Amino acid sequence: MLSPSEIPQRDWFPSDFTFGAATSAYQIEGAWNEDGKGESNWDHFCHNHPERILDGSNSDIGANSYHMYKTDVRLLKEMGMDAYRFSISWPRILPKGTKEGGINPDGIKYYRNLINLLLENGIEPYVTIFHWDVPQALEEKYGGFLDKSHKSIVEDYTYFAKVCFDNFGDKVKNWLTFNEPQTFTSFSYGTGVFAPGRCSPGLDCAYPTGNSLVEPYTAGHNILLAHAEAVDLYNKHYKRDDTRIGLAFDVMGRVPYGTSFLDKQAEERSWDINLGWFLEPVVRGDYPFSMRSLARERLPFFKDEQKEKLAGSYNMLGLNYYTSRFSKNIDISPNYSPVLNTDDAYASQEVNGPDGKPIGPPMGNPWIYMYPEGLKDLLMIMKNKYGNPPIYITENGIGDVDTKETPLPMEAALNDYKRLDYIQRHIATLKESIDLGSNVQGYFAWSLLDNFEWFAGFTERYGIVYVDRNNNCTRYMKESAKWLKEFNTA
Amino acid sequence: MLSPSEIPQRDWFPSDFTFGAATSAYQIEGAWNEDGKGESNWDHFCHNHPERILDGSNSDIGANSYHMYKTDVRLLKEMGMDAYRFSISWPRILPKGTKEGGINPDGIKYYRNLINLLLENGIEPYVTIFHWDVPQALEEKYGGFLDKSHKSIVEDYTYFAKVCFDNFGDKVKNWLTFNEPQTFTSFSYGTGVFAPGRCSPGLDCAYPTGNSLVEPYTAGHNILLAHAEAVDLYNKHYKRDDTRIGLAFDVMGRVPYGTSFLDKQAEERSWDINLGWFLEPVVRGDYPFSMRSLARERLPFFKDEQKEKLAGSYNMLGLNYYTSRFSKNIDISPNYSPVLNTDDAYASQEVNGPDGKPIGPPMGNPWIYMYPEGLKDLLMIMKNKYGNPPIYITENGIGDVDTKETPLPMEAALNDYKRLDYIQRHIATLKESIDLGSNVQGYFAWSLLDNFEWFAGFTERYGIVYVDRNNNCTRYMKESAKWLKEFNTA
Ligand SMILES: O=[N+]([O-])c1ccc(S[C@@H]2O[C@H](CO)[C@@H](O)[C@H](O)[C@H]2O)cc1
Ligand SMILES: O=[N+]([O-])c1ccc(S[C@@H]2O[C@H](CO)[C@@H](O)[C@H](O)[C@H]2O)cc1
Repeated sequence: MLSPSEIPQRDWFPSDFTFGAATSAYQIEGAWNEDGKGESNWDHFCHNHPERILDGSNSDIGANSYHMYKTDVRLLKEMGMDAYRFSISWPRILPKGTKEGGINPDGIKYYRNLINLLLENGIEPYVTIFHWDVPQALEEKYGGFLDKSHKSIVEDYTYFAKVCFDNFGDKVKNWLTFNEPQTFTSFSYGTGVFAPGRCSPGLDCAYPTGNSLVEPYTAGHNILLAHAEAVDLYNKHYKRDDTRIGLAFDVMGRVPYGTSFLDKQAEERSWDINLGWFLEPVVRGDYPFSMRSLARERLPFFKDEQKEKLAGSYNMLGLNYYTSRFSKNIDISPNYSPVLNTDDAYASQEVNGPDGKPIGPPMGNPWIYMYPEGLKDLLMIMKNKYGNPPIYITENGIGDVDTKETPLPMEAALNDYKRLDYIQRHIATLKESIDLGSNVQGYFAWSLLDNFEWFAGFTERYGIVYVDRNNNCTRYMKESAKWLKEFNTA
Repeated sequence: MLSPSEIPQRDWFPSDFTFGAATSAYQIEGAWNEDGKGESNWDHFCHNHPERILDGSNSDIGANSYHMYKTDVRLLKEMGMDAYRFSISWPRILPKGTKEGGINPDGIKYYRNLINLLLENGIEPYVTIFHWDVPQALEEKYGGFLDKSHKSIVEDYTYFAKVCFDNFGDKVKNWLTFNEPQTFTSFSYGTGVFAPGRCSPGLDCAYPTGNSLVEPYTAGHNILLAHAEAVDLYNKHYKRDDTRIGLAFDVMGRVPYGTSFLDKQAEERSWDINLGWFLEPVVRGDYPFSMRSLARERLPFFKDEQKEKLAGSYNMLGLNYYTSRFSKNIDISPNYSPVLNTDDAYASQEVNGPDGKPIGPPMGNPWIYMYPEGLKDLLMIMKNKYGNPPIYITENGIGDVDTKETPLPMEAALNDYKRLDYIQRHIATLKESIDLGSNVQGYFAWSLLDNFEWFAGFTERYGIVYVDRNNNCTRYMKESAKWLKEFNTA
């Protein structure tokens, strides 16, 4: 428990610093088939394979923010947030996913109203163009980001970005092309736990007929090409002195398992395959050496024209930080054979150190362990190794477990002191990091709202605002939310 | 030019610290076919391909130390040296290279007399068992260290090692199984510049029917297996509290070419492929990750019983230091394709930095540039990453160029102030390194005598003592030698 002289204060951090909360379309919008919205990959996945989501639920309603957005802004204003990060639904804007299919007027209106309302209350909008919701039409036509032609998906995504620039560019000054490329590719086509549900034969997912060692890279390579085409388009027709564009990386901190230098090497291969995978190409135009040396031919190459577009394609970078892991070395030998794309790093990511203890206290769900130190390590790598570009912690928080056999009574849910302590500790390390020369610019608490947690369904509540599903999704502030309120209000 | 107060004094190092000079059998011995000595790979190479040595010479006489050894010890005593490092001629001991062939009595006698004489003058002998001189009989029988079975050469070397332990074990308290494995394998089977003269088709060497991307590793792997087997035998039937055994690595310091982090990575792959190649295996029982990930299947795997034998097989380690290089990154791509085994490091070793200036001033020959800092960097890596074992700089010095076109007059030859300066500087860094916690134990000036410089023939003089080839190889102390004399006597 933090002492008083230790609780973050707003006068720490300059006036520029922005504080806000974040959400993602499919996770909170609901109205999956209303006002012309086209079906998405997740609509498709949840409806055809509820056994694949922990509690057999879907997000046909989610937090119902499509109809309750006005309330969301109200809560944001009341908390005194500076910004709000949300994503746009590709299929709600382009039902068929293509330029051919046409632009859905109702989709444009919804985001238009939200953006205007946000700005009216002094809340700066940070827009995530793509947050895993792929138009099923594009998925059936060519597998989406699996597009073997590496063209279709790029042209389509680009247009989708264009439409967004065309209708929201005048009000939006902060764009994020993609969210968590690594999580998306590794989970959708590696362990098949996400959206499509594909994985290598022998593995356990809905469609075990893919190749966990190849598809994640194929998809990731297309995303990168798409990113480039998009930023090139943004900089040539929409960029303004006061507007910025980038993308957000998912990343866990990596600490050497033991004292051996072999683990130090394992740690580096880990940062490389998790963060470097997508970060290095947007900064220098190619993948990390370790990956090219290990994944070999399974990692596509970029033409020279592509290398140019990629390198330096951002004005800011988003970082989604939740935990860390101990990286333990795995030697190269004729025995060991990678199974998942992530095993190409020749290192196991342990939760418990050699002393049998967890890297940090368990926050409740099956993977979040508190280790704010890891967020400092990350900010120092961005500063000393990667040009120290503007950083935004676009995601950070924990998920309070709430199941059938172990229901979370509302009163407990609102007294999320564990979440409060977590948020505060990380905010503090940013103040530390800034003084250490980090170029961090803002912090977004992940989940303004309790919502659909992908394959976890509604078994976890990540919001700072509670959402009562038993009474038409009416929201209530938790202590974390209340603390954030006085923090921005003091 | 080095000022006084900066010039190293003997009282700077502990009384424990040892100082000496070094040589190698083929390079000085001579009497290539006397008293039953068997033909070696170099006898064979020089006699059949005089065009492959700069001045078309051989070492049939060399410094004729086989007949003048008594004089060599005298010089050593006069200089007040603590030790003398020399190597034994495998074919002079085992004419046919095998146990079957028998032991040559005269060969035993020569080394026996030398060792006794050395000890009589208080000079401790550091014996290098193998210094590139492979019996031609084995070379012809199965290609020597190219032995595809990874059995014959290991078995024959071990016996050779045994014979040495049997006849000199009682007097010798310091053994070195191999000398510069890297230089030997890379030059003999990589560039084909050494002994056998083998290289890949497409390259230029005596026998371009080999494979520069494989044979060096094959030979290196056998050497390692051989080393392990020799030390195991030593430790079980010969080791004594006061006796030690190890090997000597050739190694150039590596400095990042530029500021990009990519060069830092290139630097590490360089230390790895140069030093790590043989060092890591004797310290932890296996080649470094980088190499296994880059040379792939071209680098043989060690059994488990072999990993155990290899790990820890040494009580001390020898280091041969001459210069350093800037390591410049090379990306993996469909264009670049390694040709030489050393290319597997994906890094060019530049002599001049980004500013067009050499890493250090030139010492005369085609490759020695003065960079004492590199030695410090090397001793720090040994101290911090590899267990900080007792280290001996078994080689260090420069080569005064003396050709037919630009001959070096004896007067200039003796006034080797450039060498003296160079020797003094490195001895100082040793003192700096000790103060930084290095476990260095002694220093050996490379070349007590001017001698045959392999493919360079007699175009370079490395000795601290001059050898007049026009007057029966009579020796004269150069200024460097004289300085070393007063250094040890104060
Ligand atoms: O180990 N894991 O199973 C896992 C690791 C990272 C993430 S990223 C993060 O996961 C949140 C919780 O599932 C979700 O709300 C956001 O959309 C995402 O950015 C998801 C799941
Ligand atoms: O790049 N090169 O040309 C080169 C580098 C290192 C060495 S090692 C050293 O080379 C000396 C002169 O070639 C010789 O006297 C000794 O036997 C060896 O230890 C030989 C040649």
